[PDB]
Amino acid sequence: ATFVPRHRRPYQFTQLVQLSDGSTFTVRTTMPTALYKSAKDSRNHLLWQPSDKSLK
Amino acid sequence: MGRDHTIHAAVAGYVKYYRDPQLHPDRQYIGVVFNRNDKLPYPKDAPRKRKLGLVA
Amino acid sequence: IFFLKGRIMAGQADLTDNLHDLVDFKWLTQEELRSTLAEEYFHSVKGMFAER
Amino acid sequence: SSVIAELIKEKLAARAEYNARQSALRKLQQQKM
Amino acid sequence: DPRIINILRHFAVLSPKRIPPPLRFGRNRYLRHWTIHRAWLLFRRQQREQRERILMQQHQSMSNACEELRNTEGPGTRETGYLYRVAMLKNGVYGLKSIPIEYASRALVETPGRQAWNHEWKR
Amino acid sequence: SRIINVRLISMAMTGYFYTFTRPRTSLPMSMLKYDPIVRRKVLFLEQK
Amino acid sequence: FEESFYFYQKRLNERLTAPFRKDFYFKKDTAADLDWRIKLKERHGVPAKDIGRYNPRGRMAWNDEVLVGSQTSSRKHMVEKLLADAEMRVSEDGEEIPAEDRVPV
Amino acid sequence: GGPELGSRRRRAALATTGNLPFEQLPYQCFQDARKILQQDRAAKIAQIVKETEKIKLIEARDASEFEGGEAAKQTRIKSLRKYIEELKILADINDPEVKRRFEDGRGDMTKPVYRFMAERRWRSMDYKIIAQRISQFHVVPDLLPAFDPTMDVKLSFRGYQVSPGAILDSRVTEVAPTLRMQVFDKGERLLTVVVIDSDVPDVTHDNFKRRCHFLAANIPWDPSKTVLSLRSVGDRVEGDVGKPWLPPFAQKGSP
Amino acid sequence: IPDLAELETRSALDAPIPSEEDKKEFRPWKRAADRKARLPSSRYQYHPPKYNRGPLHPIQSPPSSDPIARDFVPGPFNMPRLKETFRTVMASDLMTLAYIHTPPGTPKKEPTERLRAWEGDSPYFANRARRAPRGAPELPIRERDISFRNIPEIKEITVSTFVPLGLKNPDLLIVARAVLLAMTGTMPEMTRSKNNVVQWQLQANKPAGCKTTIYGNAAWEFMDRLIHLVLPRIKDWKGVPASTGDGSGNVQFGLNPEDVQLFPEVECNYDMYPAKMIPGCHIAIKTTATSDRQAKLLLQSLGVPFYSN
Amino acid sequence: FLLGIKERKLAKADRREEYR
RNA sequence: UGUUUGCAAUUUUUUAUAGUAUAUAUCAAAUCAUCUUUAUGCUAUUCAUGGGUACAGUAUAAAAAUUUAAGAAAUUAGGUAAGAUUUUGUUUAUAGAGAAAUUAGAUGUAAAAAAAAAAUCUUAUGAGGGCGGAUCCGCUUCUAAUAUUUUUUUGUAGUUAUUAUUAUAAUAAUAAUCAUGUUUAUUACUUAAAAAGCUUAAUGGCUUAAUCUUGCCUUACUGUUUGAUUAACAACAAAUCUUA
Ligand SMILES: NC(=O)c1ccc[n+]([C@@H]2O[C@H](COP(=O)([O-])OP(=O)(O)OC[C@H]3O[C@@H](n4cnc5c(N)ncnc54)[C@H](O)[C@@H]3O)[C@@H](O)[C@H]2O)c1
Ligand SMILES: [K+]
Ligand SMILES: [K+]
Ligand SMILES: [Mg+2]
Ligand SMILES: [Mg+2]
Ligand SMILES: [Mg+2]
Repeated sequence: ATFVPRHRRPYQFTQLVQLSDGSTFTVRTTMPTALYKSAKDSRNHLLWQPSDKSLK
Repeated sequence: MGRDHTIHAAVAGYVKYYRDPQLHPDRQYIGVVFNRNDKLPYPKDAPRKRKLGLVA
Repeated sequence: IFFLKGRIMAGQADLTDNLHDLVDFKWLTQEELRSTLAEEYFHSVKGMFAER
Repeated sequence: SSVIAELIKEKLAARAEYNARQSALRKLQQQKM
Repeated sequence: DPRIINILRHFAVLSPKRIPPPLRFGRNRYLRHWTIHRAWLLFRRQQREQRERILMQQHQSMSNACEELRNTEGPGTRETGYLYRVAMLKNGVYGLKSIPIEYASRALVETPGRQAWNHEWKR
Repeated sequence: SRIINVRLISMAMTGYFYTFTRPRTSLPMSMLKYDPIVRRKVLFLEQK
Repeated sequence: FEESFYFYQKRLNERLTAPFRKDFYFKKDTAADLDWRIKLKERHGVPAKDIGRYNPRGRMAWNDEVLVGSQTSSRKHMVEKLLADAEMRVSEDGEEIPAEDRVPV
Repeated sequence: GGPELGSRRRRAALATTGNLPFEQLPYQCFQDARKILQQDRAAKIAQIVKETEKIKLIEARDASEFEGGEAAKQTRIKSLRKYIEELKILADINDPEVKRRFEDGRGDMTKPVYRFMAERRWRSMDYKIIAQRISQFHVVPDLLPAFDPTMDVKLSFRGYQVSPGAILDSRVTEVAPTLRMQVFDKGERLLTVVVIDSDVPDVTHDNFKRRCHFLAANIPWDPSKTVLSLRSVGDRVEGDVGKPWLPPFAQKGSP
Repeated sequence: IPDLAELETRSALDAPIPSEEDKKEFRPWKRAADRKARLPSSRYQYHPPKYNRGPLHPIQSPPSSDPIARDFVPGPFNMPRLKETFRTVMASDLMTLAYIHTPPGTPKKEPTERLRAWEGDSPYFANRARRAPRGAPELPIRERDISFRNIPEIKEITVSTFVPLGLKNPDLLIVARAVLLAMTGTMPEMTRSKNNVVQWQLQANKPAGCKTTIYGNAAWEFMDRLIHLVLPRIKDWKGVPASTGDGSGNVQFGLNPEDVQLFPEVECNYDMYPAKMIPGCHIAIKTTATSDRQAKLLLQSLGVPFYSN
Repeated sequence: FLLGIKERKLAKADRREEYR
């Protein structure tokens, strides 16, 4: 008699992630925060934007 | 087959050493046929050969 | 004619001082593209199209 | 709950009837034992 | 210790006995969920068949051009199929700098940024 | 010395018993066995 | 259909996922806790902000399916509620900021 | 509010709620999911008319035209005919009421859809146990070289349904049994019922012989008939009784 | 048409959309209140069995799809932006970048038998056991070309944390279990040590870590947080080593403890974990690719910078 | 149990009415 | 009023009715601890501790809860049922991490569908075949089934798209195609040898279970008894397997 395990998942919310460029997308996360304002990200890192001179 | 893997006849008959590629590709079996002229393994589609073994 | 496919990360097209006799340029969608280009010229380049 | 009361009564009666039958037969088994 | 108890209280809630029980739907609700389930799976089929159809058409276009390109000759005094043999080379395709990081890193976003496109980019 | 031989006495008070071995550092034995005197499965318990 | 389906599944997630422990994210008697509690009271106890008003437990948990036209399941309503939550409602001293002196995001 | 309307919940829920079809319930997701399937069934029915008119063209086409002759023309119509059957089942397999009608036993078995679900129900469990009874009880190869059942057969003695391979009493099995057979294939066919006892002991030759306990033939059966009483095989229903029902018996001592 | 006649005439999928008037009188909240009673329960009271005894048991378990089933997981809640981005635009490119044209009538390739047999004139060769894998002891999987039918994609991600010191301080494993809970959104499964080393004080068969595996959309969303929010914030980060790869299409790397707290889910409650109890994790990205170069190419298509190890 | 609280809560309301 | 609140949906049984054996309803049990106050409080507002007011599908003030991880630990070894089927080593890669710590990997194929002709045996409790002595035995023709042939072939579509011709359709070729199904797909076959595991050395065996995991159990039962170990140990006895 193989047991049927039941999934143990925590509460999840729908969060808006506003990157440093102002663009906003929706995500599914567990944190309670509503809007995550990201000041630093791939859009403001030189390694991901080598041609950008403002960050250089 | 007994506890120590000893093979015993279950019926009166004649011992027959054979191989059954339909049952297991790489096993060798020992059987007992009621008619000495029979040959094992019996075709899977042939009716079972059995003896009454009772007295009225 | 063999048409390659290119991706533009940034910038805008400039026809100034162009070697080839080019006059105007415009960025069109897949729907507006068929209206501007010829039928035969469009029928050959429509297989490269994508969903959006 | 006008017509449902009528149906619930049929439900209660059936349950009450069996509850009476179960007690009317459990008493019989306690006599044979 | 007090902080650890806060952690344990989180796991104690996820215990199999504490989590909610399996759903219990009636017939009408169950049938309604069946339609929602049935439609969603069919909707994926349409997206799948549509996504796979475009992928097939693009491959056919490449094969047509490539097969045709293989038969052509030139330019000038070049043996037939030279261009076909050169196009099939994969120099640097699997290297570190194969695909530019900038192009790949940029992704789709629900809403645009402050500056949707930068036309001032200079070589 | 590590293992002892215990006697599982029937609880039907028929005087039949079963003898099994078990370690000393364990709990007493208790089983549901067949009493041949009454010819029924009854509860057998360790003697002591 | 995609919008209605997501909202449908998001509400089903309420009935099968563990409850949200505010103690795991906000320390008691702080600006964040008090601010979360006030807005939590405006949502009628629902820790989520895009599923409307629904209680997974109780005698009225079975009514989890919205009627046709429900603006709640629209994306514009989700963004509106989620942005109406990112604004701080309690100053660093624990006093509720007046509704007129609240800075919109 | 009588028993002819269903169960107590229905009779109760049918007097406190509003009169409205189930398909017309004003629910967002349910009405948004019924609109996707709506235009799909219209697309499947639009495909049955494109494949139907495509057979006429192939039907009214000289076999000489086809590079393969008349043999390549019947294999192309065979794949088309089969492709239509799948489209007829895919046009109602998502209907919410068709599932309700079949589960309530009020589904018409003369339509391919209901016979497709009725066969998917039998195979889920009932086929599995009877497929096991055939092997474990050595019905094959004893009686038949190989046998894969294709229709359901449930026999009941005096109302009580007996499970497959169950030792019954000599008094219970004294009257002809009633067969609850459901056929999942189209058309009406004649079915022959043969009850054979394969363990009759023959002490003279020290072996077992087979004795037929019942034989009937020419029994018309359609996918809409369910019950067949082996008592009235020639009185009520059409059929030819070769041998009437013989009470099963087993002498003492024999297995 | 006779074919159309065989269809169900009482079609519910062809019914008209509900009206507005009937929509206004449909109030599930008013119906229950007015009744002031409990509706009789239905006789259908089948519930999924807690244990599956087997396929022929009288009581069977329903498929996991069924909502009543105890394995049911709510369906998708949103479309991961990275899964959408890759399929819509990136997919067409990878197919174009890596493509080898097959002639129209090329004969299909017959895969050779990797377990060779002995063929020859020696009477001994007949019954000789099949030869061992030539080269490595285990056979490596053969690479599949990137075609319109085979586009490498991300399938699942396994985050594994090893905490040797936990054995002595049991509070290191409790905090480790919580970090992977908020980071991934699943219930980690504790792991046990397998080797005994006296120098490192490692004891075998004792809980010394936990792990998680996220599949489907949850995996894509995890990559989004990693590539665009966590990895860019690491100080003096060079990239994923160019040597990563098991030779079958799976990429693996390790994060330091100070970069695990950069996760958006961990930093918000960074004060709820005791000091210096945040562990490091090993992230193994499993993809549909069939080779190391195809996998690295896929990650490069998602914006993953690689550095020469 | 639940109905018990109903009777006790209702009973408490009658005592409160007299007070008011 | 157990079982989800919008309606004959699992199996068997009980009872009742119509009915002449069926049909529906009903009852009980199994499968499952889903949480149930119809508001009595809260909220806002208003009016003098208090009295109202709110009219609810974009549901509502009209109930978001009313009186310290064992699925993190234990190496538990027998009966039975089900499920799983290379677990060892090696190798590849992987923050701390090193010769030595954890984790993830490491074969390939198939899934619309065949029909038909003869031949070679072998089998058959098939034709109760025929002929000698229904079933036994020796001869035997015919049919059937399995196996085999490289044999004799025929067909290899449909669907989606591309290309070509033809007047959106038709025809031909080319590519893809297990998929009405929660892609973490699934199901079947295949994946050398050694090794791991199976109370303990070695040998053999098991992977299609004798291993592992889980559920319920304690036949690790009582009396007598069968045939064997080419008549256990080249006697006897104590032993080993086995049947009723
Ligand atoms: N799963 C099937 O039934 C099926 C059938 C035939 C072929 N395939 C093949 O399997 C591979 C993957 O199957 P797929 O095409 O169904 O992938 P898929 O993207 O449709 O499904 C994968 C996961 O993403 C989710 N998902 C799909 N669409 C979504 C959306 N619009 N919004 C949010 N979440 C969404 C699904 O629930 C699923 O968990 C493909 O190569 C396909 O050709 C799958
Ligand atoms: K056991
Ligand atoms: K092996
Ligand atoms: Mg064992
Ligand atoms: Mg290993
Ligand atoms: Mg001797």
